[PDB]
Amino acid sequence: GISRDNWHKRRKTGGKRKPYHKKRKYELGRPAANTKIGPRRIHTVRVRGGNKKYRALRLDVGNFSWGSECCTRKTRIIDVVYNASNNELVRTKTLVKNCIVLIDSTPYRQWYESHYALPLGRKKGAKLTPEEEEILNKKRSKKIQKKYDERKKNAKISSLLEEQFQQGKLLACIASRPGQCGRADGYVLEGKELEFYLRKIKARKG
Amino acid sequence: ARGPKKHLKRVAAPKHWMLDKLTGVFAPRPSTGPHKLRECLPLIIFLRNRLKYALTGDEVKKICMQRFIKIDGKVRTDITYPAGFMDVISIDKTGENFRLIYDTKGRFAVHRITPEEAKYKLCKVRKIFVGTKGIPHLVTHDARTIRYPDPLIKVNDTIQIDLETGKITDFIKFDTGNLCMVTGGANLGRIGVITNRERHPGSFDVVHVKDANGNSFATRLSNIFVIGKGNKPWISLPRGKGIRLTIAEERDKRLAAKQSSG
Amino acid sequence: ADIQTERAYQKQPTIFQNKKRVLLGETGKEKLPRYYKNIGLGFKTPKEAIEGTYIDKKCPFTGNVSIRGRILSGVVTKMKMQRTIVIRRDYLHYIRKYNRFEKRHKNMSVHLSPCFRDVQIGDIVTVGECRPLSKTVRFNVLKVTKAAGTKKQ
RNA sequence: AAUGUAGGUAAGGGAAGUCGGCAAGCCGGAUCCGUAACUUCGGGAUAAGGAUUGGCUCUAAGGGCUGGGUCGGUCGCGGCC
RNA sequence: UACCUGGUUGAUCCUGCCAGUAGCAUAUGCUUGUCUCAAAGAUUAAGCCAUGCAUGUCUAAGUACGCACGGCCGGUACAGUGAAACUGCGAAUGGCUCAUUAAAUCAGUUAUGGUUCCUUUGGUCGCUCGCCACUUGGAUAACUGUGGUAAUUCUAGAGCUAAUACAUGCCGACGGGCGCUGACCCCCUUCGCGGGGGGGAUGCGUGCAUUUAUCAGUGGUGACUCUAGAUAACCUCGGGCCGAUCGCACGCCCCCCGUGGCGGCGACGACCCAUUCGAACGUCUGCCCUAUCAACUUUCGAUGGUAGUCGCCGUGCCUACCAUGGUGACCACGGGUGACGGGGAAUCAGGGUUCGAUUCCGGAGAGGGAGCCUGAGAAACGGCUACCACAUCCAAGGAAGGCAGCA
RNA sequence: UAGCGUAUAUUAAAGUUGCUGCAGUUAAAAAGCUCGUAGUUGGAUCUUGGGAGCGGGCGUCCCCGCCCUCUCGGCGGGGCCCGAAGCGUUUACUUUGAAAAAAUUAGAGUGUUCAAAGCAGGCCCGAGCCGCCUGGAUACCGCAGCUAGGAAUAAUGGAAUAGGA
RNA sequence: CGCCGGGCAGCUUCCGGGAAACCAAAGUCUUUGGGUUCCGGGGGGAGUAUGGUUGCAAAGCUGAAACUUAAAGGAAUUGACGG
RNA sequence: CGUCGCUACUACCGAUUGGAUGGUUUAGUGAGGCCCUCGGAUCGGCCCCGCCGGGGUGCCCUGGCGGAGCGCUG
Ligand SMILES: [Mg+2]
Ligand SMILES: [Mg+2]
Ligand SMILES: [Mg+2]
Ligand SMILES: [Mg+2]
Ligand SMILES: [Mg+2]
Ligand SMILES: [Mg+2]
Ligand SMILES: [Mg+2]
Ligand SMILES: [Mg+2]
Ligand SMILES: [Mg+2]
Ligand SMILES: [Mg+2]
Ligand SMILES: [Mg+2]
Ligand SMILES: [Mg+2]
Ligand SMILES: [Mg+2]
Ligand SMILES: [Mg+2]
Ligand SMILES: [Mg+2]
Ligand SMILES: [Mg+2]
Ligand SMILES: [Mg+2]
Ligand SMILES: [Mg+2]
Ligand SMILES: [Mg+2]
Ligand SMILES: [Mg+2]
Repeated sequence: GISRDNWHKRRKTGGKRKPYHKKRKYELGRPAANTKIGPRRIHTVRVRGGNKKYRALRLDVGNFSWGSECCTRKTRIIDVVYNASNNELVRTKTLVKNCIVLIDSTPYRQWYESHYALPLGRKKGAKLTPEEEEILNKKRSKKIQKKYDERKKNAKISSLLEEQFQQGKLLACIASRPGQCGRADGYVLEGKELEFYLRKIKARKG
Repeated sequence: ARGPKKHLKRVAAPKHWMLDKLTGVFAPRPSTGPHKLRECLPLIIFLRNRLKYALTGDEVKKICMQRFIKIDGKVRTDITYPAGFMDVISIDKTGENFRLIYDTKGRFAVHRITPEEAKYKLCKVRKIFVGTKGIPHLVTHDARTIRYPDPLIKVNDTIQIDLETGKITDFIKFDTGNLCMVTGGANLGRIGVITNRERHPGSFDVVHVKDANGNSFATRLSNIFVIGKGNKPWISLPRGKGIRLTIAEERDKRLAAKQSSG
Repeated sequence: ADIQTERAYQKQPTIFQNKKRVLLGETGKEKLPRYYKNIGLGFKTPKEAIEGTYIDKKCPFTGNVSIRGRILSGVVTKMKMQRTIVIRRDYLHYIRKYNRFEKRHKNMSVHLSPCFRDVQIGDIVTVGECRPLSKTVRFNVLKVTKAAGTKKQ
């Protein structure tokens, strides 16, 4: 089948190599997983040594870590916005190891209010009062308020992440390899990497 | 081949097994175990060619299946079990104990030991790693691993494993001036004292060893088993005290023995 | 030039860049920490590798490669490839029948880190074996010595 | 209607018709490959031979114009150093 | 034993070849009394094969309601011997041959800090707080019966019956501890505020394996982005572990009592770690003849970079975007080989020249190619699928092939 | 001589492939001549002599002793000592050591009835030996790779716009 | 009339070599190694066939095999013969 | 010594857009396996629930025919 051998290639000098054996099993290849976005679909394949590999054919959720805030949440992937290897992968919305995607910012927002007690992503407020009124006040005691206003001082978020939270979608880079582990873990883009990828997307379109 | 080999040709067997050429085509092919097949002594040839307790493989199979052969304090029924270096072979029905030690010519000799000495065993630690929950471990020259060792024990030192418990009672550091034994190569079977250790980063360390008679040799670090605290061995040495003597002073010893016996 | 000359973002995987810019940190300017390691065997990591900005995943000092195996030497022949050069090793092959030698050579493609900038044709490079970096590359330049130069007229 | 003049089509065969492939038919544009003998070395050569070609939705590449100021130390919300 | 002799001339010194001479290694001819070893369809045809055999396997310790035998000791789940069959393991070793193969195989050296690993051996298996457990559900073999085809180690329908097969799934440890969240309370500088700490009800996660991201720096390397810690979370319905298993003698506690709780020796089993057998791809150096083969490689990967895909893993292995490289008179590239490579064999002053199909190691192949299931391990051929060439039976509807295994 | 002849491949003879080790006026043979790149080969020169008791006997022989530096000398503060760091170049070379499968080759031992072989075997036994002593060596294994001594020979470099120690 | 150096040579010599003719190089060679280039391997077929390449052409360079043959050759000696 | 004539043998050139047998390949067609996206011949569970039933007491603990809930599912 698909072979991963080295003896089908030309020599470094450019000469043609002649195979001294037919294709062996251990030097095989398998078709690409081509992980798309959709309801979960994972196929188990048996690999060398009897071990197991997960072809994620379709994925919709993944575990992404903020990093700066050390907040790691299982969120939902919306779509793929950029891919360094191929633009066709972006067009087909294929999830690969290094493609950057749009993920839901809802769990990170909720953790931000539950940990810092600051609005994030809200425009004018007074829209979810039966829940956010509890979290703004908490009618808490002196020691708890001392902890919270101790944590208020370093509650600064970059304007880029703030705009993304206003839009409701963060953009994050995958780190795992779907089609090998069957999942789409990753990390939220922030800082100079975020600026670089934003400029790349803007140059691509707009 | 399409998989692992499970045959061993008679002429391709290890030289120290002392097998001949005309008995047959195949060799015991020892099963997998604590020691590599190159430096192991399978029980079939130990009980057929060394002790002559059995004349054939079927007879040694009967001896093993009657559950008299005890290796390291445990009954082993495998006909081709790889014994290996300094594992105690205990036979209680006839009441003798064997310690498997190389002779001066790099071959496993028939060394008989007392039961109170057979109760223990020396091991050479091969690696030390910390595992989960921060638990130190210790893997010896056998396949034997143990937990919670003395933190002073480092790599390629010697430990005193007493049988029936598997625990450590004492240990010898790998230090200059300690009695050792060469477990591979040309100098196999030579007892001497660690005199020097030169280390080559990215390669094999070379240790220089002098015996009792003053003959100095050297070998790679992986071939050294520390056997004594300074100069007293912790075990009983075989005949010749592991002193390799040349053919010139072997021939006249043979002549003197013949003259005495005649 | 700038280090972001690729479609992807070039960074060292070990260093975390986004260390929570807050009021206690006077921004700016806080220099980005660099990842480097000593490779052992007596080789010293160059100061350019210490305080450079280049990103090279195949650099022996600032990359994910471990030097193990054979340490050998060669003479630089061409520098026409990206981040890698070809070197020539000259040796004498013994021919028993005539009791004489035979002048032979082999060309090796080795990876050259950006930490070595003053590299010219004819310089003597000590290289060390690593894992296969490409189809024909298995060695990294660890040390560079000039060929009776160190001065330009 | 015949016969004609001009234009088409025709199963199966494929020049057996005829002085003779006359006439008709086949091929044909462009792109990508690939091209022999011979030769006055220029050619032969579009040799020969092969593949592709629509519609729709996109993606990349190939350019041109301006402006890049560190500022009220100030008055010709503007100007000279 | 570092060796020569005849032949050009009328005759002589030479050059020079022819011929002689000795060994071994194939065949052949003639001859052949004894005895000990011993090669043996390699050379041509890796050409074609009738027939027969060459891989099967059960201990007390997975499943016996076959009468196929049999102790019954006779009112009892199962005495025992056990066919068949399910399950498990093996069948990837061995054996044969040398067609392919010219930096390829292979030899020595070194690495895998770039990988997988059945089995053996040794660790680990109450670390996890979460109306069956004195034991859960269904099916299927073997077996009875009804058949079909000319045929096969072909099988269908119907009816039963098991599990260490296939599934499902608790209790116990288990009291809690730890980390967040914190109702509120208390001791507090007390003072009109701030207070510095103690407790804490209610909630959320806790173990190993996996996949991410982050922090710090118990042991180890020459050198980890090592190992081990800590935090945030994930943990894939063709979805990890956290035992619904089997024998051997049988014994201890009885307060509560009187039917329960306990116990030893094993076997099987496991996620993971280590070890063993290895395997796979790599590093350096080394191969015969040929220039009437001097320039090759590169659209269709050639050399390198970046990011991925795939693979057990490192890598143009493949894809996308870039760069224009890479190899050669130190013989590239191409061609030939009556080339498997090596350990070795013949010959023997020294140096060499030839031979290694051939019993040991490594490789490759099973008529030629190609593609796969299973399994730890096969691109297996005494496994399957298809095509080509041969070729068997046929009732012409189909069915079955692979001796470069032993004969 | 129970073997011998013949054919063929190959080896020695063949110093008729010549590295050792052939020839090239006339026997076969040096290009018509010169330049010239790869290749091959390249002049001389840098430490010699003087010392002490062991000493191929100062026995004016000479086993031979030689009359690198700096760092905790492991017997923050002793002379009772010898370990951590580097080499005032890099190599070739030479010697040593390691690691180099077995069989085969050479070769040790062993009366296979001798030998080719094989890896065995031998001592007593008065009969009770309710058994004793051994062997299964060693050498070679090219080239390449590793280690430690030596520094003649050969290559290679250090300070010249001093950008030197 | 001499001396020196580089040349064209000559005479002579038991330096030595060589099969000898002869050669102060054709010597310093079994007492075999200063460095290096080209090139021969019995006589024919044959410098032929074919391929390549150069040339306007004539031709030049590179360059086989089948087959055939026991000698072909070199230097010297004696004789015979010589328009 | 060479031409010419006769007889053998060996090669060479040569129209025949000669012939045969191998090998490597372009292009076209393309079996089969594997992967993906569908597909759904069948086989089971829940909702059974036209009903007799029912016991802590028309309010079922269910011991079965039976329609089929004409759905949810594997
Ligand atoms: Mg027609
Ligand atoms: Mg037609
Ligand atoms: Mg006609
Ligand atoms: Mg006609
Ligand atoms: Mg016409
Ligand atoms: Mg034409
Ligand atoms: Mg189209
Ligand atoms: Mg298995
Ligand atoms: Mg062959
Ligand atoms: Mg062979
Ligand atoms: Mg073999
Ligand atoms: Mg095969
Ligand atoms: Mg096959
Ligand atoms: Mg010969
Ligand atoms: Mg000659
Ligand atoms: Mg001549
Ligand atoms: Mg030159
Ligand atoms: Mg010189
Ligand atoms: Mg010369
Ligand atoms: Mg000739």
